[PDB]
Amino acid sequence: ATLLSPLSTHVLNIAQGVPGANMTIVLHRLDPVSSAWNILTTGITNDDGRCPGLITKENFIAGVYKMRFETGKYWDALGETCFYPYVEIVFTITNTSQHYHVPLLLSRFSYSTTRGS
Amino acid sequence: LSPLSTHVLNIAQGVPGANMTIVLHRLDPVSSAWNILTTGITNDDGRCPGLITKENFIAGVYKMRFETGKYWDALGETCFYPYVEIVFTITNTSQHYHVPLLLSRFSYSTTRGS
Amino acid sequence: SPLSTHVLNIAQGVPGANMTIVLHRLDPVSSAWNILTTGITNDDGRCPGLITKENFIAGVYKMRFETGKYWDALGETCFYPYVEIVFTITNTSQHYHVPLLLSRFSYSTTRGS
Amino acid sequence: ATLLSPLSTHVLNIAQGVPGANMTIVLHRLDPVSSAWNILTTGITNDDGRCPGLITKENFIAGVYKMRFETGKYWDALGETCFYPYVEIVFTITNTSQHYHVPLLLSRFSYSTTRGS
Repeated sequence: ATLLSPLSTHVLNIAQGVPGANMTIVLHRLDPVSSAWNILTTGITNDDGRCPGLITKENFIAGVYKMRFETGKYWDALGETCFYPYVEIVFTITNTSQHYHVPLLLSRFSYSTTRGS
Repeated sequence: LSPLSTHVLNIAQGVPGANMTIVLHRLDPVSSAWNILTTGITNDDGRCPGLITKENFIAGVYKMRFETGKYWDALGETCFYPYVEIVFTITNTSQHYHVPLLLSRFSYSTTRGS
Repeated sequence: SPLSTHVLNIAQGVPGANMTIVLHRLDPVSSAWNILTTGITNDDGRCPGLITKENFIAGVYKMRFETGKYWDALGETCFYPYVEIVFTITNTSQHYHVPLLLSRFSYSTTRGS
Repeated sequence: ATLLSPLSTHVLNIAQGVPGANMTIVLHRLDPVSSAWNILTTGITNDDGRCPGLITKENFIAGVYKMRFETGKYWDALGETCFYPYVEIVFTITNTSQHYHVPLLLSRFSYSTTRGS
């Protein structure tokens, strides 16, 4: 019975209209007692550009999170230069009962993100 | 004439993003420290002139931090992103680079322009 | 259903619920648009059953999103009275996701699977 | 002294990070009596992906306009396909005193637009 993470992502390569497979993503959360980023998990996107199992319901607490997408390495492996060596998306979770989809739609020279559910 | 420019557009309201704080940094490639080059605030056209001089514009990895949560809160609204940082590599130093931020409360995009 | 969509209201970070979407196919001889389906997005901003797998033939399609009516029911104006995305389908074995991410003064779309 | 069109555009090719040069653009306005699109101007973008003189101050009245971008043609002269054979942005003008910038930021498999000033 497959466990469903409340935080999901999707990487789409908009230049060829295909998923962003095999991109390294690192999730962090700011520690409020110190003021430092704590690493939570590191994953590699699957062939559908997604990264299931980012975090459990119990660990998904209110806080500030950072997702780092290794875009420079992603494009390097495709044999291409990228304008952005990495992409960090920093976001505030206050409502913990909701699903948060935090995707990266990217080309070599542009990207976008949105909050969804 | 800054070789690096920006423009902030509030896509929720279709107006320039005025008075947003933007800090430009340059990476120390040998350590991995970020150095602050310029701190500015966008004007009523959403622009930030004089981000850097021609003479200080060398190849390297630069970051612009845009103070998005502070911008939205001043307008009476929350933002999903406490700040946005765009990190980009400069190799060819004779080109102009336009690095804009197009944002709502819950989205943002950027593109490399000239 | 090999064609799917998703409407995101990126001003509020919520699904774009109750938006009318009309799907057409171009008559490749006359240049007429033939209506295929008229739907309304659900609470999750999706429109299931846009086309059936049998009826999904190659050619040029248009999805029309009634954006001006969507914002109007929300008590707001939209720069765009409607949005039409026109695309060419050459391979009918694939899934095509044709979404609309919109605010009152912007929008974007992406070919997805 | 230069006459500036109240309606401007900019086409940006976001897969290469260059201006979308030599893109055909056709501006229409909805006819008040027939319910038909009337062609106003046809142009080709310049080397900076822009099209000065889309319309005169005097022709720019309250209305519903459509900007058509020949994206299929544009990509084809670069030797590639596009998912969209053309792109039309239909927009309402009520306030005739403001400047309107209606850009197109395009890859072969994505595009975006915004209302600007």
